Amino acid sequence: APMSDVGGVLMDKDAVYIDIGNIGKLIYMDNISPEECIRRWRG
Amino acid sequence: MKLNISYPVNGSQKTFEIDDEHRIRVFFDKRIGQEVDGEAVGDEFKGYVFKISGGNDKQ
Amino acid sequence: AKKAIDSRIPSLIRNGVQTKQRSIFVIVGDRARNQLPNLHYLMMSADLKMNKSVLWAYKKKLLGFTSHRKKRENKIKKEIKRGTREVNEMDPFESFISNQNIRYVYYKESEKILGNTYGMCILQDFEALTPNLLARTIETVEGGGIVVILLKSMSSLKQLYTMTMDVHARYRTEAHGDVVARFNERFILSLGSNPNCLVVDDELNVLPLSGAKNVKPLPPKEDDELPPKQLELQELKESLEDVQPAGSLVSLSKTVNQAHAILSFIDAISEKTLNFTVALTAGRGRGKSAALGISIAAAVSHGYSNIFVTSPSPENLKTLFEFIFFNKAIVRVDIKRDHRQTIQYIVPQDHQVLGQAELVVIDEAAAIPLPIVKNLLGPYLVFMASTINGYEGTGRSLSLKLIQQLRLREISLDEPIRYAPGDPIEKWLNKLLCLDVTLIKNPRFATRGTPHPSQCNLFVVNRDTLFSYHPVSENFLEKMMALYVSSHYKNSPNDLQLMSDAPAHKLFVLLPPIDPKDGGRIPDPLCVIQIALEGEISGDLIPWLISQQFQDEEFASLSGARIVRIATNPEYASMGYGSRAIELLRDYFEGTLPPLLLKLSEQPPHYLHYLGVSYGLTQSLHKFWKNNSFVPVYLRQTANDLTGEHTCVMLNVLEGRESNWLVEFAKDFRKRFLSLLSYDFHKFTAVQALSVIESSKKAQDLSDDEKHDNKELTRTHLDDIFSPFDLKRLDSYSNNLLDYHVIGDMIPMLALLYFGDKMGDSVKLSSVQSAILLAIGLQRKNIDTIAKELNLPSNQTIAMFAKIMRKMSQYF
Amino acid sequence: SFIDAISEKTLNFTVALTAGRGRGKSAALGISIAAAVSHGYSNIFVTSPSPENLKTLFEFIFKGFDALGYQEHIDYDIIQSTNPDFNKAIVRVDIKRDHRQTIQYIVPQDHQVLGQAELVVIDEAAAIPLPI
RNA sequence: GAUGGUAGGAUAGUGGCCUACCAUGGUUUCAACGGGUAACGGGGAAUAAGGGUUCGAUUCCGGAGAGGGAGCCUGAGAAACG
RNA sequence: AUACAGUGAAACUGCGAAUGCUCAUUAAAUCAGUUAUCGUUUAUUUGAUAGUCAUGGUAUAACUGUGGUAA
Repeated sequence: APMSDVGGVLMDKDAVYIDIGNIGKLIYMDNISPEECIRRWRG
Repeated sequence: MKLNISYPVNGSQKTFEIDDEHRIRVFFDKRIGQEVDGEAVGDEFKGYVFKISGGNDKQ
Repeated sequence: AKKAIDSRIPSLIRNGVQTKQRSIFVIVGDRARNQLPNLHYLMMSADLKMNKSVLWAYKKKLLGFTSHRKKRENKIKKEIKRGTREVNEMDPFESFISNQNIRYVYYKESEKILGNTYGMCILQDFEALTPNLLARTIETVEGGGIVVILLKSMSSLKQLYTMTMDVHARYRTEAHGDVVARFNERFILSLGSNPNCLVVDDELNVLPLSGAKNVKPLPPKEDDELPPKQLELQELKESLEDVQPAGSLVSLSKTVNQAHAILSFIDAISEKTLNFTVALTAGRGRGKSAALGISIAAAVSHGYSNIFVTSPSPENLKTLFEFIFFNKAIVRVDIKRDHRQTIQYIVPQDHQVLGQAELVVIDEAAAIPLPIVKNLLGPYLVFMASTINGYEGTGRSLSLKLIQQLRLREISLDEPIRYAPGDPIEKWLNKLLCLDVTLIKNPRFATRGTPHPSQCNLFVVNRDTLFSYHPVSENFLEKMMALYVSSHYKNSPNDLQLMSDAPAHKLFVLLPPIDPKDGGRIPDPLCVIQIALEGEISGDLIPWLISQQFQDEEFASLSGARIVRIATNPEYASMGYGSRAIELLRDYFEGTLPPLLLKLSEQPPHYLHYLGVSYGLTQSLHKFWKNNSFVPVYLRQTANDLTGEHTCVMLNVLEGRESNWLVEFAKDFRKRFLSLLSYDFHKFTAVQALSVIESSKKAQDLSDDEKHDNKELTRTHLDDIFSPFDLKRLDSYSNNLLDYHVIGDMIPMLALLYFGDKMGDSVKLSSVQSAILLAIGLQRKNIDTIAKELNLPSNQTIAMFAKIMRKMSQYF
Repeated sequence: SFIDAISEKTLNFTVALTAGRGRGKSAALGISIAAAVSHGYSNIFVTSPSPENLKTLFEFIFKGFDALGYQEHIDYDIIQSTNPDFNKAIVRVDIKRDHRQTIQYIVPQDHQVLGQAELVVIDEAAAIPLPI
């Protein structure tokens, strides 16, 4: 319960209060033209 | 190594921690009821005569 | 009573866990237990990804609670039955105990915490902080982490109060005897000078008395607060897929140091020189064993066939086999195969097996004796693995002199795989523990250029003022400790605590003469001597061992001092500055603060009957003391794994007391050595044995004695011992027709009674001939072993043998 | 059979070849070396009771077929100045590598090699007494 | 051991309960034996139905188990199974 | 009350603790009835009942203290 108390602390905005205590990437690799895509994949 | 040494006439039982290897290896290989001197262990135990009575292992 | 908290506390914890660093807190107060778990929850809620486990280290007690869950549950159930609580009550502390993950650990079991990573550690007992312990835990705490020390003691409370009220003054009560925790005082002050530590009390009212009293919260709202190692992570990385069988494992490789160390090993694989070692000097855990795993991965994917693993002991071959990536076969397990599946660990004494082997890896070379080191640096290919900046082993200069007596490129691993580089706790720890040894390499005295021994001076150190944390004194301390580490071969981290706090221990500096201008510049040592007063003056070592080896109540009543350390450098080993210092110290014995540097004059020593040096036996230091003036006293029998040399102690007395029981001991010990040859040092060098026996001969033929001399043997006892047929066969092999076995039957006692001074004066054959006699009759080794010992590939051995036994025959 | 014995993941195994006189025992031992360094883990330790023909025992590398060419002092691997036709580099050379390019030997009187060994190849161990 | 004898061990005690030594028997169409029985069955067992047509209420079921075979232990009484 | 006697925790000792739910179905078996025990056992109940050193030795628990072990 992060915003609420647990243990004995509750955390404010900052001030914590305490208690008292391959073809796949080949296709989707988008800086490649399809020409050399199929060329490489053929080889 | 901790030693509970008692002297029963005074009822004086006191423990001692020893940091070496040699004095305890001197007391090694013994059974309960025997005797071992105090000169082989302690410069302040010369003339002392100590009888085994028991013990506890490390566990 | 929902009170506020000072910004320093959560600010520090958040900043640490977003800078991947470690913080440290010390709690004074009555409890500290209730204030712990607030910190732990706070640290997770600072970050949800970091590791959870907390390590708790204690000496022998536990603060008001116990660990066994059955015990705690039974107690609390019975408390409900006795009606002292409510049914569903659990305080924050006991909640923390029974909810988190704890590894409890003693102090003495400090070696079961090596490879693990913990999110927090707790040190409960402050007055027993071994440096070795503290090195353990702090090194093993993961980044984004907390180290917390509990300080329940009014004693340390008054100590710190006094130190804060006056840095220069202190608080020392002799209710403890003569033992005071100066190392802990230095600890506290350096912690005061830490840049991200905090001193705090119960209820977290932070004390500004010490520590990083003013941290500011970073604005961590950014993605570019990113170290250069992150910035130049692999960016030209050949991580593509058409073929990348080692690119996969390089992508598995974590730091850039790991990556280009792997580049070093692949360049070595390409390199085809034969006599070659590929050297890694690493910090500890920084990817050394990880690089070992990638090295074995690459060298079974592409290397010869496989590699022999060599280690002085089975260390974490656990992780070395835990490097994985399915049992081995000819199937697609290759990049996982080049790992655990060939479990064949071997013993590093099989150096000829290693010479045959295709590739051999050596790990932690610092625990290997140098002959074994060269025998593994035969003409073949080795990966050397060692830890610089490191406990339990070598140093930087020691490894460099190792490779120089050896011999190629070295690589050093630095970037910690866990926490962020440039770490404040890591740096502060290196400073306090004093392992930053680079003082040899400094440009003032990088060379060996030093003055001449005509004027050198001993200075006794007020070690209290030395260990008082004052920056110039501190500076002097790392200088001398760098000398210390370079002087020894292997070192332990508790030793600093040892000479800081041991009452009977003293240190001395052979120093160049004072600069006559003002004496404001730093003195720079030439040698450092570490001794300890030992004996009936009281140190458990010397009179004990003498009493064991010989019954000497006189020796029990005696009192003297033991030299533990001679401290020079290989740059200064040219001439004998240590011999200068030895002569000087022997002359001294037998002839608003306290000052940082005390002259030798204003401190009368006690009455020292004897001086004895304790050391692992070697030719150089044996020769050094032998040229110096110490009696060979005792040699052990079993060379340990680490040093590889039997321990050995020298003594020397020169006072108005003409001792001569030392001479009696010398005669006994020469006789004992004569017994012990061919028993445990059955196989060691004859010239070394020769040096030892003649040093003993010097010792028992020192001055001030006349009954210690040998008397001539009797021909009556000669014929009592021998047989006339043996004498006949002596003359027959003198006629040179018989067998050397038929003379070796009676050779050894001829050596025995020969090596008495009666035959020593009667016939003088102290040369290579006597070496051969010592080897064949008392080292009892092969004529072939003697031949290759003397490096004479012919029957020169039997030539000198025939000469000397001929001399015996005309004696008979 | 012996490569099956090699593929057996046991630690201990004894592979024995009792051959008559004149059947190529040296060929068998060199084939054992080539097999159990090509697929074997690390390397093999070779023991003979004498300075036997271990040079040719390593020379059976890719030759040693129908024409074996066992020669006294004319043979090309026996000649020191040689190119053994199967040289090593960063190449796929493995079966042409597990041989005369790595000539190594063990004296049978230094039996600690074969007391901590992993794989050994033994010429003529029948003459060896039983405890050793 | 099916029937019996004689002797002994065993049991608190007889008795083939058990062992030796023996005799060679017993049950049976008057159907032994065997099979099924829904044998949550039946017992005037049980108070009854102070007038429901037979119906109520109670009591005995019978045995075994207390992770599972095996063995032991006290007490007057356990083959106790906390 | 100068032995104690009120009261009383820890413990010795005496006795009880042999009057719990689940699972399996037998037609002289069980159950009901009726015997016998000149053939047996019995803590308990009640009733009888034994002429054959002004006081002998022990021990513990508890307590005290010292310890071990994660327990």
